[PDB]
Amino acid sequence: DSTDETPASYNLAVRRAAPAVVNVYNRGLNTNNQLEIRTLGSGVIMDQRGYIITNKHVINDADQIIVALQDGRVFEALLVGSDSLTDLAVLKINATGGLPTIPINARRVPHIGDVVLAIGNPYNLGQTITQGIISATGRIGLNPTGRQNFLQTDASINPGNSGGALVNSLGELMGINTLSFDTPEGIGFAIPFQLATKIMDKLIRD
Amino acid sequence: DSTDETPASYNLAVRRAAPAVVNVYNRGLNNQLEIRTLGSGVIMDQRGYIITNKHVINDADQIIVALQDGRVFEALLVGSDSLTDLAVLKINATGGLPTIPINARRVPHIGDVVLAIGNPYNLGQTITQGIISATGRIGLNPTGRQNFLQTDASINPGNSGGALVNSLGELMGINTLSFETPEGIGFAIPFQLATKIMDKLIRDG
Amino acid sequence: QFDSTDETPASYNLAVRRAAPAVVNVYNRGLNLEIRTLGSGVIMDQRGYIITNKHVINDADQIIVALQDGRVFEALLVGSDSLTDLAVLKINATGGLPTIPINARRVPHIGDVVLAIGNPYNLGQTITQGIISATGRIGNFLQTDASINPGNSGGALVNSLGELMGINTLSFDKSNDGETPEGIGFAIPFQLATKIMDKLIRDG
Repeated sequence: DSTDETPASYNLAVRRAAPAVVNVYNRGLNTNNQLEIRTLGSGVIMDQRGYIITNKHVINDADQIIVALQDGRVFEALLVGSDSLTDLAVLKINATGGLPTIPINARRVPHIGDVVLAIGNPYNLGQTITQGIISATGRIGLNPTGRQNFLQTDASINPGNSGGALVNSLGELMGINTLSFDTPEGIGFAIPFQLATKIMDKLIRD
Repeated sequence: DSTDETPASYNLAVRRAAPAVVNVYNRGLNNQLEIRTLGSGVIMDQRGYIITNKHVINDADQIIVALQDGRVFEALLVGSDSLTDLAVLKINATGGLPTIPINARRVPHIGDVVLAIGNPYNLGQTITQGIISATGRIGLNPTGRQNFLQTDASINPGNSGGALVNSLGELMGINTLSFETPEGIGFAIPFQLATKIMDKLIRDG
Repeated sequence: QFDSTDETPASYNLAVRRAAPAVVNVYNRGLNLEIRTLGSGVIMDQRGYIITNKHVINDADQIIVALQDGRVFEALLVGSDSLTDLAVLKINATGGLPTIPINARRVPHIGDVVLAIGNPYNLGQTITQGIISATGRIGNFLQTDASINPGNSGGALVNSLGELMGINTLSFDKSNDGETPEGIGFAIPFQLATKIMDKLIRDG
């Protein structure tokens, strides 16, 4: 009997990284004052100060930006500033009790073939974990993405996953999910965590 | 001279669980039998009781069950529950039956590797790999329920009533009809819930 | 938190480094000069023979093959098989080529982790991961839920050791109720593929 064996699992990665991936809500204003949900995506808490990376397209033209953590807290987020060049954006929240932060190993080098998990909020179903591998680590020549430094992955990505996290089996941030190529299957992209940290730092000081 | 490096494989879980997952066919009369809908099913014990999805065997004149070893039986409807979309069948076989491995003490964790086992598009038994994406929801959500297993192991029509197992072959849940163009978003009833439902059908009906 | 600095990430990078250098981008060019169709191919042996998709190279004026190391060659068509959708190309072997690892005594098992290697949508070589979903599919075929897209045809399906399991063909296309099938692709088993190649080489 298997009663004593151990099921293969990436649960250790989920427990390490998941608590820091938040649900981002873009609220508009209904014709018939009250606020409705225009768009929604994911986001990631980078440090204790309360900074959060997310997608620009998710927060554009937002009357109110709402951020929901997996522990049930809900904050209103301030727009720190977006990047027109890399499609990122940085939010800020004012929390009292301390925050969960995404693990970051600045010395880790993502390799093609590494198992990765996508973490986000597809179709507003609640936080979801999907599993894939890094399919590519940037491109040298000209290619359909127009950029040379995108991580590609086949971890399923859907509307709502944008601005969310892509971690490896250790729960270390590999990148930030963007958009999914659209009848394609298992083709998604992420901004490398190195580049994302630089863009954030810049948007924060500036 | 030739070394014994072995490739990563979830074949152990397949050899353990797969034999107990069956292709379920629903027959109709045109005055000659023919297939109307098909799906998957799971053999729960030696007596020959099988779990499948209710909608798969709705209004069926003859239910047929095909095992992976090539045996084919006629099955009898024992009961059905609309609330949980679960149905139970019964087959009478001479030899022994392959039963799905169950560990009532195992608890499904988010991130566990899982295999979906069923008969998609009637291609024969297919096995696809993914992980547990979620183990239910506390809040109100678009599925309308609070106890669905969500998995990103590919689920297609014909997978309903089939088995979601872990890397050990242990039943985690029963796959149900999955969810404009979503990718890697499927659902299953938790195995604990399913078993309880089945027992009620067998005796109560 | 915790220090994962010395922990090791689960990875199939060993398989990539072994098999990927031998999976090339195939381009069907036509006069108009331009690119008409494109797929993938696999370098089998040092003689410069490559397996690919019959539909990728059909009605081609100039077949081009592109290795990942930057080299680009002009391939000649050795012959194609009507029955199996496999085609064989031949390039200049001078200079040494990367070859796909082959273990002729390895038996694919249902549940084996496999990696597909090809050129989906001309994004550049892409690696996807799945498992052997089934064997001996007659419509012999390996089935796999390693994501396949247009461009993957004629590319490689290899296990975690990087050994060749089969050559990718097309996906499943039949929509039951106006829906899109997911994680269903097929591949000519590596045993059969080798025989087809040998026979096409021999018949040419």
